[PDB]
Amino acid sequence: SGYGLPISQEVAKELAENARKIAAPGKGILAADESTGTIKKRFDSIGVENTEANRAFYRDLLFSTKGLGQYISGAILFEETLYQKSPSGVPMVDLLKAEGIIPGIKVDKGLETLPLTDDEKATMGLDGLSERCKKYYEAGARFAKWRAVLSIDPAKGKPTNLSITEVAHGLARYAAICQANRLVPIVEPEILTDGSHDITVCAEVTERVLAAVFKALNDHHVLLEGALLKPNMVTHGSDCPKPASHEEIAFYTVRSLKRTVPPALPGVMFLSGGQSEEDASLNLNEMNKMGPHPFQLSFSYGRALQASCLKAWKGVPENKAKAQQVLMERARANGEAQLGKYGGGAYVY
Amino acid sequence: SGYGLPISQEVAKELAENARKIAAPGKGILAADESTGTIKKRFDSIGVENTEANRAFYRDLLFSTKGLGQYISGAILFEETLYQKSPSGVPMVDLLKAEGIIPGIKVDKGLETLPLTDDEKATMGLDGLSERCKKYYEAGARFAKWRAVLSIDPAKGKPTNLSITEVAHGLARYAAICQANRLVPIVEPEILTDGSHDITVCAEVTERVLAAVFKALNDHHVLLEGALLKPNMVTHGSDCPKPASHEEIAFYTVRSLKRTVPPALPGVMFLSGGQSEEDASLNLNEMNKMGPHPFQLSFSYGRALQASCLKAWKGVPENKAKAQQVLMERARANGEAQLGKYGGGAYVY
Amino acid sequence: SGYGLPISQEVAKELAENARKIAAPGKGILAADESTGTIKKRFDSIGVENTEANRAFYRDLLFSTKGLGQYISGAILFEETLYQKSPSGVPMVDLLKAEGIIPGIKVDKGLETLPLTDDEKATMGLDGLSERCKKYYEAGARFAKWRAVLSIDPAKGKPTNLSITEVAHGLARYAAICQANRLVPIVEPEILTDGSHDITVCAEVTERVLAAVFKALNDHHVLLEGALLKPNMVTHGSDCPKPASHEEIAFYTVRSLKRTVPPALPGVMFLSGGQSEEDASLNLNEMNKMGPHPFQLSFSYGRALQASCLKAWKGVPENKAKAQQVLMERARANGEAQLGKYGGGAYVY
Amino acid sequence: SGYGLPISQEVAKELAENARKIAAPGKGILAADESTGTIKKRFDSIGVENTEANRAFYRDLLFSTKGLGQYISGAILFEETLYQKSPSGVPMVDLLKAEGIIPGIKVDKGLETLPLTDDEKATMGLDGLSERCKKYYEAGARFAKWRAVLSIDPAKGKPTNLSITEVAHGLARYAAICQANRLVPIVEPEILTDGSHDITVCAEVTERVLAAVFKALNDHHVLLEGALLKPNMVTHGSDCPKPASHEEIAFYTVRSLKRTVPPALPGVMFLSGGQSEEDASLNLNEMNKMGPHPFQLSFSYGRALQASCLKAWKGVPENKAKAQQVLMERARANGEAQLGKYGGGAYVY
Repeated sequence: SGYGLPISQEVAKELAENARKIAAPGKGILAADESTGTIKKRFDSIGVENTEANRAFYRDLLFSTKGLGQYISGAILFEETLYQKSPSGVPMVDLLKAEGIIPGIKVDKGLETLPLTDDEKATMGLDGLSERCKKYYEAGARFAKWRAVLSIDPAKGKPTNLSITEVAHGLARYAAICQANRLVPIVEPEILTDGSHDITVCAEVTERVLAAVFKALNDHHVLLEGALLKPNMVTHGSDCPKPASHEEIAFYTVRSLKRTVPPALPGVMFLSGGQSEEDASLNLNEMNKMGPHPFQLSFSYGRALQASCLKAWKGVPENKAKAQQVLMERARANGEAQLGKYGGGAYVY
Repeated sequence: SGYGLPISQEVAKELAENARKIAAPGKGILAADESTGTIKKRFDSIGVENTEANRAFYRDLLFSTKGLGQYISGAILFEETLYQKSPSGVPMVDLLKAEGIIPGIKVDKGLETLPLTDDEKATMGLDGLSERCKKYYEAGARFAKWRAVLSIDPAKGKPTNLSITEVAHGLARYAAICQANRLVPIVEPEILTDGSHDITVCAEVTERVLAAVFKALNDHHVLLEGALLKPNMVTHGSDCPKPASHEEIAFYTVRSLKRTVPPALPGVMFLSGGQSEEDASLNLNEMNKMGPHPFQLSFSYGRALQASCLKAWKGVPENKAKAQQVLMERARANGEAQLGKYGGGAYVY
Repeated sequence: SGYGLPISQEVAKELAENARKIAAPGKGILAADESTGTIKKRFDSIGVENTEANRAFYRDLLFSTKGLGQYISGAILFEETLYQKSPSGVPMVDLLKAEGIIPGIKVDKGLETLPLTDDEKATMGLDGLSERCKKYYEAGARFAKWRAVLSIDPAKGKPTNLSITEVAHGLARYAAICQANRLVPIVEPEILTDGSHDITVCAEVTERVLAAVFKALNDHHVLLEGALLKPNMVTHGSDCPKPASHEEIAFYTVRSLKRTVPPALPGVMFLSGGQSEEDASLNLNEMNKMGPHPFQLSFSYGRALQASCLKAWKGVPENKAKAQQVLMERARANGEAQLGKYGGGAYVY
Repeated sequence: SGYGLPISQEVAKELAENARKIAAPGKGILAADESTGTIKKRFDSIGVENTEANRAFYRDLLFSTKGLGQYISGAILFEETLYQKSPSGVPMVDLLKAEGIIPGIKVDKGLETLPLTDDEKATMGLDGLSERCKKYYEAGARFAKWRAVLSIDPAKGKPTNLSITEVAHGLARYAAICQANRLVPIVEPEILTDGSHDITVCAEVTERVLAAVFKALNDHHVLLEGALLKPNMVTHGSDCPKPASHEEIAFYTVRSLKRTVPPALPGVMFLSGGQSEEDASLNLNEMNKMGPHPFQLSFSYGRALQASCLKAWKGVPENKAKAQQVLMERARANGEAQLGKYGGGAYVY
């Protein structure tokens, strides 16, 4: 013998069914799982102090947007928010349920430097993860998220073998623990845009990473039918003075995925990773003009769904409606991009 | 740096174009590349002595079948045949060209036991391979084939890690050498049916092997767009008294491929591996009733295309026509199976 | 680039110096790091309820044994004990320091089943490990311990690839984190004796595991000069009716280590793993009759140093002296075994 | 199950016994296995045309040196020479036997670029290797040699993962095939000195390579007791204007070996790799001043044993005696260096 025991068919069915619901046509994920420190930065942008009350107000503003569920299949939550009530006393999860949005929960405990690397990062959080997953399921979560980070630096040989090995190991362990507890795992191996590297460099690294990730997922007996991928798009580095064309980004991104991602995976939900709201919509749209694809190409956007929303809000309560309006504009934009039907707003081997 | 140099776009284009031609809808591969010893066994079945003249007569009988190219996109040849003339003096390759059938060449040098394994096999042939590929291209070949073999034996822990590692390493090296010489590599990791194991055991092993193979292909910078896979179907062991249903075989085979094979690969061309001619047609057909698929599911059949052909021939020259007729019946059967339109002849996680 | 940054020479020096102190000739480790649940079992053997007071009494009994430091270079502590005072109010660490015994700290958070394995175990504890190490160093600890566990079961293919991969990954991460915080890591990949397998089976598995472990240590930039190995001895399974001869155990154990352990490692400190006190002494002694060795072969014994000590104590305070006497008898026995000079008490390829 | 079958104890004994004979104290290997093209270069240095007669004359000059066997335990031969007779009609092997020098045979078929690498090399020769080994054993050979080559180029990320993986795979396959045929395999993963890299860079790469090599040897069931390592010394790059001190080279070389080479290996026989004759002697000597070591540190020198010999010969027959004299001077020099008793001639973590 020596292979993986059979997964529970009942569990597997649930996972696969929820994965497909999350990767529904014309829909994608709202990533609102900013940790206390990450949300601080977001609020700093608009001059708002990071109070529990303000966070509760803002997350309520997002999830109580009437009709949001037309374009948003799931919303990733930070632990605080999962157990939080809106200023009016409605549980955040109940707001989600009312729009038919599936709650998801971020479950990693952040980044820690790998000893004797040049500030390359391991993702922590496996300790107690299985128990946390059980509690989170009971609280209403049906999918999870775990963020690993890799840097490109040709001069420094980044990402190093150790980085890739660690990222893949952590993601596989996390994914398998999640599925054991009936949670669909979002696998997020984010290759940062930092640097002045070319898009073809990003393509090469993305391919190497994903090849490593999916081998590890297989090694750890992860059910691809009941999982999702949240990868970077393939782009120039953020220091490159010329943002690649949307066609170019679409071509290399799709290429990189098709070269590495087995098609049993139901959905690829891109992180926006610093892209403007409009680039993130156009790039996705351009990919889905190239369909049909073996898996759903959609979105799991944080900044690219909230940037204008935050700036419309400004911390002013009376700006709630206008803020919710702009969130809808962008949710609709990206839902349409999923179908390759977004008009726009305000082979290489 | 440290990544693979860019492939020649001109070479890549050729490979990708020829791979897609081979995996054309409604068409598949005739595997007529039996070595001298393997063809002996085939001829023994029908009481024919293995002479060069008889081999030339038989291969001519196959390739000169009028209208064969309607269902056969490519034909795998043994070296002898590639440089051989029909009894009438027509080069074998010219017969192929006349039907628009792409010539392919088997390039491995057979099997050798891995030291200190229980008769597990390495595939030999890398030495001189690159030079052979150049000559073969010039002779008209545009794709190649390399057969690796794995056994299932739960009691003996077969296939062992060493077996899988060796198979994958050899296949990747061979594939990359082929593409460097403008030949599309057929990657054949055959898991033998030997034993009384269940279909679910075959599924598990097939998944492990293919995961290992495609990781290795990626490591060796193989262009999936310009390659083909020739895997076993997922079936019960040959000693199991109950042949699995065609639906069951179709389901687990497709599942195993979708769980491991990135969709940039243009085609999966199944070996028939001992299956009757009709099972091989029905099983393929059942898979393509489940389409559309991310890659072409087709055939690269040896025995399942020739079994009745040989028995109709019997070594009798005057039986040439009848023999060619039956080959057409089966070529048509499998071409139709490719499209899921074969009528028949005479979710589990 | 892409390799590991240079370790701090000052840190490295400290680690290497302390590793050599721990693996001092004629000395070894007292493993007194039983968790709350493990010590319960030990106390159950002698009918003593697991109170904090009784644990403090017992650990004091051990560490306050006059002259213990002659044979004991280091003592592994559970967190509780590291921050604990004897019944008389003397800090446990001060008892150790008074005998010149180096304090060590167990830092793993125990075992958790790997999903979809047959109850194979991952070791948890990386989360927060680096911070814990800093605190532990400040409390006086200079080395750490992390226990991974593997099972042999030929019928079930245990240990599986996933088990070995996980064990090695966890050990390497833990080791590197430890060294970053100036703590010598004891690497403990314990292959359980459970089962009726032969000693030659144990030898094969031990070799495979250690090969995997030391490759991983190298991958993670662990300094072998500043680390220690705590492996199982190579023995028959615990269900085998015939305990192997001490010569046999010595031969295969040494063989397995020399086949896999690079000699920059200063010390191999065996776990006793269920062996009687006398077998553990005789087996070690027999190994060091075969010296000189490329590394120190010594002991890190829990049960094999305390078994008679506990039974002499019986929870009776007045039995303290007698209990301390027997601990000395065994500490001396194993110190002498380290030098191959123990008299006894009451080539295969 | 799933592990390696037991090696033949009779075969293993022979291999281990011959490995120890080759790595005898005060002795080392004469590497006279230059291929036709490599010997051309050597002869070009002294203005001698590469005729079969001249090659036979020169190899006779080497092996017929009276008393050579005092310092030379084995001599590596090219196939031609193994089946060659001296100008006087004495078989080359009989000259060796007369001095009690063990014949060895180079068995690789040279280097071939790995596709899509920057001219990184695979070693070819596995095809037919097992059969060649049988013939070579019968001809008198008792050990074999296989040369793999790696380059250091930080800017190009050399050696790449593919290079290391290939080198290790080829060496392991070759080693296991050799032992199956009763031949001790010399494992030669030569890291070229090309470049201006530092000695610490060489140390890091050497460690990575050897870690990979010995993991692969273990995976392929190679008997370390019956094998030898032929590694580069750890030195500055050949373009560095400052040759490292002999102490420095000795320290880092020993360090790199002790960090990666399990001590069951009987001998490390260094290649001279472009070093002057005197540096090669002094560097080895300096290492053996640091003894005792867990394995024999000795030599397998080609150029560093023949450089002056060739220049003394000049192709002039009458210079045979003088040429043989200088070969003895150097054989004695390196034999003494093996024991750390060579006078000279004309901790960092």
